[PDB]
Amino acid sequence: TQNINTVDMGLGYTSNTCVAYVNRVRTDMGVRVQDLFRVFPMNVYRHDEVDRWIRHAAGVERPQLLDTETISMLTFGSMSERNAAATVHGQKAACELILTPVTMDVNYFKIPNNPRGRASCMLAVDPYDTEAATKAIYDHREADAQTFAATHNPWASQAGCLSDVLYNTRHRERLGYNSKFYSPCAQYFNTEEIIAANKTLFKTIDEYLLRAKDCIRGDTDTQYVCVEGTEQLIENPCRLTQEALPILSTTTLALMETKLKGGAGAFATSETHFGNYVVGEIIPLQQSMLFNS
Amino acid sequence: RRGYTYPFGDRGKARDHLAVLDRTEFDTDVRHDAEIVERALVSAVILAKMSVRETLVTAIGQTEPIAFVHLKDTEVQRIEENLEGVR
Amino acid sequence: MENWSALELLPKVGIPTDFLTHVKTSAGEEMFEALRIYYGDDPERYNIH
Amino acid sequence: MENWSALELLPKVGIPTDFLTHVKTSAGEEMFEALRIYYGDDPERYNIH
Amino acid sequence: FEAIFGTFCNRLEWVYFLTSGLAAAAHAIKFHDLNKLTTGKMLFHVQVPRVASGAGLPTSRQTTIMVTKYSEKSPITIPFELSAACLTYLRETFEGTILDKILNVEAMHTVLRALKNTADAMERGLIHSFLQTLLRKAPPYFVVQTLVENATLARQALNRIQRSNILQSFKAKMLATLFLLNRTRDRDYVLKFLTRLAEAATDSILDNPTTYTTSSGAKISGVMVSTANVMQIIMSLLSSHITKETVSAPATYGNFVLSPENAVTAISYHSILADFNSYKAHLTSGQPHLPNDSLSQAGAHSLTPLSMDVIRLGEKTVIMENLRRVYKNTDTKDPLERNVDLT
Amino acid sequence: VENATLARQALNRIQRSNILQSFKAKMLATLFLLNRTRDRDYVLKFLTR
Amino acid sequence: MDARAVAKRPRDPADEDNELVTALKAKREVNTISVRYLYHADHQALTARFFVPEGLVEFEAQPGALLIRMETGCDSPRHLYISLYLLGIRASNVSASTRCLLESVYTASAARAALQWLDLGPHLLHRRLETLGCVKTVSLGITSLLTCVMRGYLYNTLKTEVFALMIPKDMYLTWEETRGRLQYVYLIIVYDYDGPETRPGIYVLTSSIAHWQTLVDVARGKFARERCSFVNRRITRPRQIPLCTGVIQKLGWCLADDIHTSFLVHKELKLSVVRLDNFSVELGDFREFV
Amino acid sequence: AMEANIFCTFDHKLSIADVGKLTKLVAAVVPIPQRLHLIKHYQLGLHQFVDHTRGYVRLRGLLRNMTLTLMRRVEGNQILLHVPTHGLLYTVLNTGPVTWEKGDALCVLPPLFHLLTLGQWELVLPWIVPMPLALEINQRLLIMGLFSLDRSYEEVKAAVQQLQTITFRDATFTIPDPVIDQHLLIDMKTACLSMSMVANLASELTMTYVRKLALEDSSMLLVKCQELLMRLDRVSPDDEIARLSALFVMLRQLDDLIREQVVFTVCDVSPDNKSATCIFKG
Amino acid sequence: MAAMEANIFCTFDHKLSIADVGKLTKLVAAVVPIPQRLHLIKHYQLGLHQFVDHTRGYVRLRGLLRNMTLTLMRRVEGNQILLHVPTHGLLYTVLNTGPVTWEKGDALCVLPPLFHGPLARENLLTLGQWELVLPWIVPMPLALEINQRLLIMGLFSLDRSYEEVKAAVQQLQTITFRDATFTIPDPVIDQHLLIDMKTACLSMSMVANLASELTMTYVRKLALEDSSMLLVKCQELLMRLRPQHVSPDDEIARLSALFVMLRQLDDLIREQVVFTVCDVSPDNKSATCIFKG
Repeated sequence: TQNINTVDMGLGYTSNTCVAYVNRVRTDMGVRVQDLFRVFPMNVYRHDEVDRWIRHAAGVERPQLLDTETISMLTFGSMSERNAAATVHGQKAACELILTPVTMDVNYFKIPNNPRGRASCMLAVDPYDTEAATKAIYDHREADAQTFAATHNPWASQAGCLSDVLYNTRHRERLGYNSKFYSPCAQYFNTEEIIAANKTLFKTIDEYLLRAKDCIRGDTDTQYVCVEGTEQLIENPCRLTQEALPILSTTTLALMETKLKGGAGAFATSETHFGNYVVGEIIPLQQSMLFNS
Repeated sequence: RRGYTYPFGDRGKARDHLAVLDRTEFDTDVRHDAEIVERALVSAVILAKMSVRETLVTAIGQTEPIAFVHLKDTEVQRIEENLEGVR
Repeated sequence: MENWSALELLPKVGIPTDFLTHVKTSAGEEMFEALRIYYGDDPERYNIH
Repeated sequence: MENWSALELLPKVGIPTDFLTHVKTSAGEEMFEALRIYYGDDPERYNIH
Repeated sequence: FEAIFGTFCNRLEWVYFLTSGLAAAAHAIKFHDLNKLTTGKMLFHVQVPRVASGAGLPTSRQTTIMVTKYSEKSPITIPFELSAACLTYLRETFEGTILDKILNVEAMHTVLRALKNTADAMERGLIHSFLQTLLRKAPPYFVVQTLVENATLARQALNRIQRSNILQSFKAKMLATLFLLNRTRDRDYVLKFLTRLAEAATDSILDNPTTYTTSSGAKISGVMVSTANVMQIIMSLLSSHITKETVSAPATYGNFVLSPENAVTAISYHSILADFNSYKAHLTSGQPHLPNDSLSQAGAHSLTPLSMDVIRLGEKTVIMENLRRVYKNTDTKDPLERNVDLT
Repeated sequence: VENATLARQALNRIQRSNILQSFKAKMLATLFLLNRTRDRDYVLKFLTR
Repeated sequence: MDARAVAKRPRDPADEDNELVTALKAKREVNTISVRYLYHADHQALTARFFVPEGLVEFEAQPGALLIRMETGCDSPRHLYISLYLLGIRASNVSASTRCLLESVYTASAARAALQWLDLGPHLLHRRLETLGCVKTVSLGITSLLTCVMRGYLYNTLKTEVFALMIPKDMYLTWEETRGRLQYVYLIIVYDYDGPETRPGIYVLTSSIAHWQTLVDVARGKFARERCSFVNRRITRPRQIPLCTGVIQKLGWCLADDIHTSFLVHKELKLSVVRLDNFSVELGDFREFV
Repeated sequence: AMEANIFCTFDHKLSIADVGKLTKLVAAVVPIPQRLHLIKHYQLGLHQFVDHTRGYVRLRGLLRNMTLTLMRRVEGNQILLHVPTHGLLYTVLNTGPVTWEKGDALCVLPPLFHLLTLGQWELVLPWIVPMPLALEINQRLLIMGLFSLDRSYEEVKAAVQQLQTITFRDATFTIPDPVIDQHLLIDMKTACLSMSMVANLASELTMTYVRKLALEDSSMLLVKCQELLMRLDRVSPDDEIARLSALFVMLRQLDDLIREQVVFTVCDVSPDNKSATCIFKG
Repeated sequence: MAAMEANIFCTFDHKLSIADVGKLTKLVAAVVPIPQRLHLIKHYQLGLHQFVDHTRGYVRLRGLLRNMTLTLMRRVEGNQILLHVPTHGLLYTVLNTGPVTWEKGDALCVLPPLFHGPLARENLLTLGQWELVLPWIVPMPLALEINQRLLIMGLFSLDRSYEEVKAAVQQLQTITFRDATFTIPDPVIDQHLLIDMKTACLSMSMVANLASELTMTYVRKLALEDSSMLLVKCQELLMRLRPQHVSPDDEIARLSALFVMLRQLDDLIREQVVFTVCDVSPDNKSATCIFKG
């Protein structure tokens, strides 16, 4: 045993962590859905026949009548779903919200905007101001400054909404869930500590370094919240800006085809047909990631 | 009560059939008493045939016949004459 | 809180100090752990218990 | 309120000390102002931090 | 028969903390009495410069900030295990026969082999914990990039307009250079980004002028570190700026011994003040400026030359460092190889 | 030579998935190497790899 | 064999050199590890490491508390480590003010999860819990680390601090004003056989009696209301089979001249406690008495 | 500084593979009939005790008073047994059929399910098992011995089928039957006869003795007791002396099953679950 | 205070003869009861001579002897007795004083003496109206027999005459354990015996209630089919004169409580193991022993 201790004798910050070379994507980089039946396992339709019909038609197995001690463990934390039979692609991870079909998609899917509905930047408010921050988050008589409508998804940007009770962890504890499961939407809905993180700028930086990251069990085919020591924390810039990046998305294979054919940096532009549209991939990480070498 | 404290060849399907048997409440109109008493009878006969340790037909689609389990035949013909007389 | 009078009266080491931001900006946003900003001329360092 | 460890580890003068009553009586009747009477021996005095 | 050829035992390659190039960011000081302190504080009395103003302007007041700064401790441990058969063959002979010498020499050599392996593990764990403590106090690129440019505006406490500009440039520089060396292979752009990085972070307060000086009087400003293949990319792309040559390093840890006067304040007032005799001398004399730091004099006095990689950029010669040797055949990850979640 | 640091245990499912992905990436690009490219530095880098 | 070896004085087990020293000096090397006095060599506190979540580590940063483990029937945690202060909710002997206080400190998931696990099966607590001893250290990360002491004293390393076991005042129980010179301390769990209020009575008895028959004989005469309650629930609800009206086990012994009072502080929530300074741990299994 | 090590010699030629088999059983428990100094292998374990017509309980009664030694080292032509003392801590192998955890209390049991073998010798080692499974095995075996006479019926075969298996954490394990060829062994016959005798005398004499005591009833407890006994119930004094002595001798012929002294308590198990560290207890 | 010291120096305050010290040096490695546990005690507390009441209640003395401290005697020199206190599980020898024969592998127990009279001729230190009476160390069968016979005499003395209880006293007091005769010195009815009788009768009613159907009728079933000498010896101590229901999940809890009740019964006569001899001397005067105290 060697007791050591360091004195960080630099007045300013004396060390910088630049990011250099990405080479592998351990996720699938594709499209699946979060298994919400596995997230909340003990929510049964009160009539028996409609529940069996729904669980059979959705392709989801019965909860096997988990006894109350296992239920208390599942509220404490447990891994439920086994890994798949085989996977050439990466680990599955995705999620789902509920959107209004006439939202301002030109301002809300071409630039990085928060999918909660409003500009939820914790840094923009004054420090130690919980009232002004929760008014910026929850009130709808003032507009946010990023998009000057007060709302871009009224099913998602109000307190106690659908995606609040599905994705705010404080509301999720009242329904009971697998805490070992990771949900990538909750980092935009954890207003229990978004309020508690609106500090001064350098305090926000050091609060971003330690304990703002997340832990992911890499080995298992599904994503799991890890424990510290088995795996290091995973650095995340989306926790700082409270944004999310627009990956490209066609609604018709013609647009995917004419994006694939041209090439040479033709990915960041948004091209809009009558009913069909592509949004620009903002950082070309589908253009020259694999072909660089 | 007698099915709670009894050992079976399998516990799960015995518990399932007993769960169908208990909490049995009849409606006030007489039309839907027959199907509820019939599902009670098929659950009771499944407990009967499995508790005496003999096989039941496990073919999907065909239900097991409502019959008496291991009886002396003079009481059986007594049951036939009584049930025909009330027919 | 520490004895800032001990920081004031005792001899120091002359260092060409420089950091990236302004001094008052790093002070009002608490870049460090604990700070102490007397603004005029405090007589408290001339009292020794 | 006072490190009594800092009483044992330092050296000290040897004085013939005479109290009016018995020393435990003047101890337990708090004629003094702060006392740390302990029986036996404590290893509290050694682990200096 | 079968032909058993000569057995192969892997020689444990050795790496020490000072002979590795990572020690340039550190300041190695040995101190035997480390198991009896709580925190190592370090205070600063920073007077600011003011400036005379014109008529009607608000006059700036003569003010001065004071700031403490503490230490962080993280002890490093290793278990190693011994069988009781090794013990009972170590300290005990069995009638002095030839079948006892084999087991006794085997037990002693196994014990000393495990001790050398544990010492090398303790050195590598010191390197690992030092790199962890350095990386925990490391802001990313975009924050210091926005802070080196907009510091000349925000001279008061941070306003809402200034934090709005800082957040906009946060998003701008974050969307600019998340993956730079994967994106572009420009020589001049990568070198300009690296010298902007070198001028971005500020230096420390103290440095021994005799340490980390190369041949021909060149003075090292710092050390950068990366993994193997990105260092290969830098060595293949920035090859016109790598002057592979020797450098000076401290040979041993500098010692730190408390005075006989220091034990008195250690016992009574539960505190330790270094350079105590110089403090009472300069206080009795009245010259209020020490010639050097207390912690700087306690460093090394002997130097060793050793070959390393130094790059010249903006006349800020910095040491490039590869960390393949420290974590080869180990059971932990490199702390430099993280993962990033772009949601 | 690219994924050697991450096998600090016996390699699990997702790591050999990445290995197979890099098999598919490398086998299609580096199959007939002197027939696609004839730059001196690319063949130099390939020979030193 | 010869007379000199049995006529020699016994070899000093500490003043002889260590196994590392007699391995080094026979081959004459040097290493950066200082060796010549190994720590913990003159120790008899038989320690055991333990991993705990954050919800059960409150009231444990101050050393000395009973690390009593439990088991849940669910297969993913096979055991859990309750503190004695966390058992006070299920303790019927704990007063309502003290219970309302210590429920305002264990408001993490693990504590209330254990509370739900305690009162769920068809068993009592004596076949649900299992006693280990006292905790002396804490690493205190998020997942903490505790080092209990099964047998021996409670001391810091290098013997410079004799740690002390505290128990809350609502579980302390002495039975004679004339306390003996040496006294032992036992863990009594009684049961009031009320229907809804089957929450047990927790007691930490400190008596001079070391025998077992003369302890349970004077223990029948101090819980005769609960004994008659056992017979009462036996007669008014027949064809239910309860058992183990009370259970005791030997926890240890103290010196009886230093059992005093103190108060724990944890996030400025004080709590009056009975403190046992020179505690020893000598475990006994859960015996029962009717 | 050698410790107490019983030198256990052998009486048979062994191959190198025999010693390589035996050197896997280092940190295991061994029962020894007498705390001796030099011993053969014929008094080493339980195969000297195993009788054809005597069973589990008579093995257990000859298991309460055995010095539970270990095997510190094995070498040429000898074994070094290591007697443990109460207070120290020793490594014990997980040679039982059921795994352990951290914090359990461990005790000894005969091996119900089935090592060195010779022509007349088979080296057999006792099961080491946590306390709740031990009590479960006792209460399983006594009741399964109690279903001996009425074995002919068709329901009770399914009942003893249910009673035959136990459940621990991931241990769906079953035991052999005490009754062989529809008649009980004399060991379990005595074990069940003692229980039936103490029940049949308690249901007979306690009423008379509690109504004798009821005049000197000085508590609010014995009256509820005799009311309970009265609600259940709906000669020369040398017979009473003989009946009370019969009651206490059938109690005295029962104490091998009524309890189990804790021997080991684990402190930390090895990873991959093959050994543990246990403080020995009396 | 200081802790339990390993050494208790017993000092004889009287003057002494030579022959009394000659008897005293023969009594090394014997057991003594000590109530005080000081360092330099006198001889008054040494031995059981402080406990001889004018009734000499044997159940009272039996209850009081376990409350004292068993201690070994060593270093018999001039007016010094080094009393070695015991520790948990070490190995040091003993020396018996009673005429009770010992074998190997058995346990031992502390007990008040038997057939107390000068016909036995205890040469036990006559001086100053004070005789050092030593506690007997007896094996477990003799101790269990004397405790069960004392409990039989206690339970039998209810609602009976002053001649039939004397007829039971003259019959029961003879013990013939291992070819030697021991009578019971002055057994009296006592309140300690009364409360032990009370606990015994309560436990007897609890086993009378908690016994199930088959658990009582098993001997009646066995008397129809099997016939042995044991069954004819016990069935003529019982009364003279196809399971209807069976539920093993009920009988498991029935016997789980039944073993607890039988433990609560049998703990009143099987007191405490205090010595377990590994091996003896062939002249049966001393023995190497385990677990002092």
